[PDB]
Amino acid sequence: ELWPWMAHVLLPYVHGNQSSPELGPPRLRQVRLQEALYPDPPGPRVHTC
Amino acid sequence: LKSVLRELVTYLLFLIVLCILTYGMMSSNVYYYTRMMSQLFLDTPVSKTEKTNFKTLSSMEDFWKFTEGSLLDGLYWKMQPSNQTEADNRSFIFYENLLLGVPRIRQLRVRNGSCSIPQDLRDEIKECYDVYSVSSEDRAPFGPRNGTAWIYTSEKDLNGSSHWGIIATYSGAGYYLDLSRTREETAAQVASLKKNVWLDRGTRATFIDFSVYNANINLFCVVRLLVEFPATGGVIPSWQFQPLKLIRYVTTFDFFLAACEIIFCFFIFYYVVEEILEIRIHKLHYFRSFWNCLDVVIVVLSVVAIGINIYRTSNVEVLLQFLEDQNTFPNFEHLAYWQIQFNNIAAVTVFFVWIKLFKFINFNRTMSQLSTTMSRCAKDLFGFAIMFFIIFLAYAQLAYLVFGTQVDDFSTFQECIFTQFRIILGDINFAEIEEANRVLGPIYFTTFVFFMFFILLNMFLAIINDTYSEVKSDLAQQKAE
Amino acid sequence: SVLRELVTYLLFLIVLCILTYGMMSSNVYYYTRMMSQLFLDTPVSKTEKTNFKTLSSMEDFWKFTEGSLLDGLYWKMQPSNQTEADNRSFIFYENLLLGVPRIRQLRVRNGSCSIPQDLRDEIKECYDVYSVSSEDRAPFGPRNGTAWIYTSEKDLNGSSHWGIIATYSGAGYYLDLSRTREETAAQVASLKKNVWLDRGTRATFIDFSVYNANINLFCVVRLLVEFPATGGVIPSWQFQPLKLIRYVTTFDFFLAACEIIFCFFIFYYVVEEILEIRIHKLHYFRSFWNCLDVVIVVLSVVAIGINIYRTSNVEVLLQFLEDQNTFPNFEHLAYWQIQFNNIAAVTVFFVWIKLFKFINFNRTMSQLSTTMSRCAKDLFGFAIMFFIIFLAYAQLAYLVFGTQVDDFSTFQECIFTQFRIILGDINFAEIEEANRVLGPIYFTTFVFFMFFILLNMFLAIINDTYSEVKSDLAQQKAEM
Ligand SMILES: *[C@@H]1O[C@H](CO)[C@@H](O)[C@H](O)[C@H]1NC(C)=O
Ligand SMILES: *[C@@H]1O[C@H](CO)[C@@H](O)[C@H](O)[C@H]1NC(C)=O
Ligand SMILES: *[C@@H]1O[C@H](CO)[C@@H](O)[C@H](O)[C@H]1NC(C)=O
Ligand SMILES: [Ca+2]
Repeated sequence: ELWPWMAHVLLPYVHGNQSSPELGPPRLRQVRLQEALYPDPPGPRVHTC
Repeated sequence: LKSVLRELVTYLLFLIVLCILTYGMMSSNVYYYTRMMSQLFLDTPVSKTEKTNFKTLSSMEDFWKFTEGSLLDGLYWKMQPSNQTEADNRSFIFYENLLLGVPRIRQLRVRNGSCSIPQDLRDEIKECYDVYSVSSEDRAPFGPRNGTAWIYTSEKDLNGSSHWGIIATYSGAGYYLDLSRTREETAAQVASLKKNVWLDRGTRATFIDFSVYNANINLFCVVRLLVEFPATGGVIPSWQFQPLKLIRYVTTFDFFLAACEIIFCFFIFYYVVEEILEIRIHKLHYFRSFWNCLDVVIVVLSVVAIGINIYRTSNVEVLLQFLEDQNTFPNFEHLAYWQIQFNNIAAVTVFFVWIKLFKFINFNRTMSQLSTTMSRCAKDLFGFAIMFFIIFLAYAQLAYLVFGTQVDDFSTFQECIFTQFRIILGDINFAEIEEANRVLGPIYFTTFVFFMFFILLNMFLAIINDTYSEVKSDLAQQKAE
Repeated sequence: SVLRELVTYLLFLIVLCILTYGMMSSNVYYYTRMMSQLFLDTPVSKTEKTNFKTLSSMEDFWKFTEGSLLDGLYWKMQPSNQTEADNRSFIFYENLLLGVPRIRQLRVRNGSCSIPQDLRDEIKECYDVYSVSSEDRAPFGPRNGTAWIYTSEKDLNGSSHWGIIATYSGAGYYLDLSRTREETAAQVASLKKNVWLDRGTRATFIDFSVYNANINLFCVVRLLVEFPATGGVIPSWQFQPLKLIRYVTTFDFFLAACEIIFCFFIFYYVVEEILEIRIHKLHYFRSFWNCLDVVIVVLSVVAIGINIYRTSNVEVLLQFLEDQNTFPNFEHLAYWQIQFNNIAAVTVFFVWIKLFKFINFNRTMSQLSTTMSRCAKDLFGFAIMFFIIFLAYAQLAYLVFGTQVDDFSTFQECIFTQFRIILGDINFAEIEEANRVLGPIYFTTFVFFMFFILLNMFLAIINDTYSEVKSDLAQQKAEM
C-alpha cells in the first residue's frame, strides 16, 4: 500500500506546480537485514517484534 | 531493652534466612526448560507443508491428522548421530525425549440425544451430539470391541483429581490406549485404524499427557492437556506447564541447598518455646485479637512450606524409579497437583514474609506512627462503612425503581450499583438520565453528588485525621518525664 | 422497651420490600427497548438513513408516516429471517393492536403576531409561537370531516402534555385511523395530498396501544413532533408498559395480602401518631425522626389512594378487548402509573433512611451519630453561602453561553453542567470557542475558587466538629 500512497500524494507534493519549496530531492534509504522474515503464526495477535 | 533488641535482631536474621531459602527454591536452569516444553514440546508443526499451530484445529479430519502427526513426531527424539541409533536416541535435555514409555491418551465421547427435537422438525434434527457433560455421561466406545483402546469404562485408569473449571470436573469415561515402541506401532500405525473415525460426531474431548524424561534429577516431570472437540470440528486446547525434577543434591555445589532450612525450622521451634508460655502464664486470652494480627499466624506461616517439602521430597522419591519397560506407565494425578499446591504455598508464604518484613522495616518513627494510626481507628472506620453502604443502597434502590425501565445503565440492581460507583469516579452520563424523568431525575443526581461526595468523603478524612493527630500527640507527650 | 418497635419496623420494612420486588416484575425493560428499536431506529426508507430520532424536516416526518411507522405497526413479527424453529429473542412482538391509532395536530392562526409596518410591504404572514390565546379554531382546506374542523378539549377528552418547548392543550384537528394497513396508508396519503401540515402547525401527536398477547402487559405509545416558530422539527416519544391484569396465578394473590398488611400498618402508624401528638408534647416537631414519620405516613397514604384510583379505573380497560372500532384512551392510566412509581420509590427511600434511628446502640455508632448531628447547623449555614456563589456563577454562565453551547441553554441546565464540572465532565472545546474572552476566565476562576476554598472549608467544618465531639465524649467519661 506504500506505492499507491507515494504515487498519489507524495510525488505530486514534492514536484507540484509552483508550490512546495523543497530544498533537496527526497531519498528512500532502506535497511535489508538479509534474512527472510517468518510470517506471524496465528494466535492471540502478540504485540511483540 | 537489650534482650528485646537481641530477639528482634535474631528474628530479622531468621526471616532473612527464610527469604534466602525461598529464593533459592526458585533457582535457575528451569526457565529455559519450561520455555522449551511450552514452545516446542506439544507445540510444533506436523510437517513443513503446513502453517497451522498446535491448537489451531478447525476441521475434524484435519485435526485428527494433525494430532496423529504430532503424536508420531513427538514420541521419538531427533536424529542426534552420537550413538548406535537403537530406538529414538536422545542427546538433549530440551523437551526431546518427552515420551517416557507407553503413552496413555483418552477420548471422552459426547452423548447424543440430550433432548427431543421439535415435533414439526421432522428428518432435520435426529442425531445431535450434546456438549461435554458429566451428568449425562454415556459409555460410547468403538463398535469393534478389542483391546484396551476399544472400551468405555469409569476413571479407574484416568487418574484425575478435579477440574472445577468452565463446565464441570473432568470425566474419565473414555478409551485409554497404550503406545508400543517408537518403531513398532508409534511411527507408521497411528492412522492404520482409520475405519473408526476418532473425529466423528461421537466425541467430546481428547485428554493427552507428555512427560519429560530429560532431567538429571530422576527426570520427574509430566504435564497434561485437554482439547475439547467442537460441534463443528477442530479442537480447542487447554493445558499448563509442569517442568520439574527430583530433590537430589551434590555436596560439591549444592551442599547447603536445603540444609539450613531445617535449622530455619528450628527457629520455629524457638517460637514454640514461647508459644506455650506467652498464653498460659501471662496475658491469658488477651493478646489474641487486638495485638496478635500477625503473631498468631507467624508460627504456622512456614509450616505449610515445610510440610509440602517433606511430603514431596521424602515421600515421593521412593516410587521415582520410573521403570516403564514398555509395560508400566504411571500417571501424574498427584504430581501436578502437588507441584501446583507447593508453588502456591511458597508464593503465599513469600508474600506474607515480605509484608512482615515491611512491618519490621517500620523501626523508624514515621512508619510506626502510620501503622499505629490505622490500627487505633479500625472499629470506627468499619462502623462508618455501614452508614455509607446503607445510604448507597438507598440511592441504588431509588434509582432502580425510577430509571430501571427506560435506561440501560439502571436495568438491574447490580447495574445500578456499578453505575453509581462509576458516577463517583467522574463517569456521569446525564444524557438519558435527565430525559428519562425531567423532574426527580436531576434531583437524584444533584442530591447524590452533594451528600455522598461532601459529607461522606469528609467523614472519612475527619476520622483519619483525628486518629492520626491523636497518635502524634500521644507519642509527643511521652518525652521529658 | 424499644425491641417491640424495632420488630414492628422490621416487619414493615420486609412487607414494603417484598411488595416493591413483586411489583417491579421483570423483562419490562426489554419490552420497552424492543419497542424503541422497532419504532425509532429503523430508517424511514431503504434509500435514506434518517430515523425518527433524527427528524429534521416536514417531508421527513411525512416519509416516516408511510415508512417506519406502518412498517413496524402492522404485524412486523415476520419470521422471514433465520429463525431457529421458533421466534427468536428479537422477534417476540406480534403485538395485536387495540383498535385504531389516533393522529392529532395543533396549529395557530395567521395574524397571531403583528409584523412591523416597515417590512409590511415585504412580509404578509405572521404565525406566533404556540399559545392558548393564539390557537386557530377555524376550518381549512377541504372542510368535510373531523380532520379539518376544530374540536374542543371536552369533546376529545384530552389533557395537557408539557412538551419540550411549550405545554400543548388537548384540543386540535384529529383523525382516527383504520385497522388495516392498506386503508390507513390510503388515508394518510389523502391527508398528504390536500396539504395538512401548513406553516401554522405547531404540534403533532400520534397515539396507540398494544398487548403483545404472550407476556400479559399492555403498552401505550405516544409520539410527538413539534415544529418551532423558527423552522425545524423536534421529536419526542413516550412508551409506557402497564400490567393491570393482576389475577392469573397464586403468586399475585399474595400481593393482595401484602397490600392489606400495608394498610393495617399504615393505620397503626396513623393512630399512634395522632395519639402521641396530642397528649405527649403537643407540637413535638423539634426532633428529626418526629418530622420523618409524618412524611412516610403522608406518602404512603397518597400511594394507596393512587393505587385505589388505578384499581377503580381498571374496569374501564377490559370491557373492549374484542372491539377494535374506537380509540382506547389510556393516557391517564400511564400518567398515574408513573406517579405511583415515583411515590413508591420516594417512600422506599425514606423508609430505608429511617433505619438510622435504631443503629445507635454501641459507642462507635452513637459517637458517629452525635458528630453527624452536631455539624448540621454549620453545614446548612455554609451551604447557603456555597449555593449563593453557585447561583451567581450559574447566572453568569447562562448569560454568556446561553445561545450557542446547549449545556447552558437553560438555568437548570447551567446548574447541572456546573455540578458535572465539579466531577470533571466538562468539554471545554465549545466553551472556549463560544467566547474566547470571559469564557476561559469563567472556567479557571470557577475551578480554582470552588475546589480549593469551598471543598477545604466543607472538610474543615466536619473535621473540627468531629474533633470537638470526640474530645467532649472522652472528657465526660472517666471524670464522674
Ligand atoms: C394573513 O393575514 C394577512 C392580514 O391581512 C393577509 O394580508 C394575508 O393575505 C394572510 N395570509 C394568508 C396565507 O392567509
Ligand atoms: C370530504 O368528504 C368526505 C368526508 O366526510 C370524503 O369521503 C370526501 O372524499 C372528501 N372530499 C374531498 C374532495 O376530499
Ligand atoms: C370522549 O368521551 C366520551 C364519553 O362518552 C365519548 O363518547 C367520546 O367518543 C370520547 N371522544 C372521542 C374522540 O372518542
Ligand atoms: Ca414517632
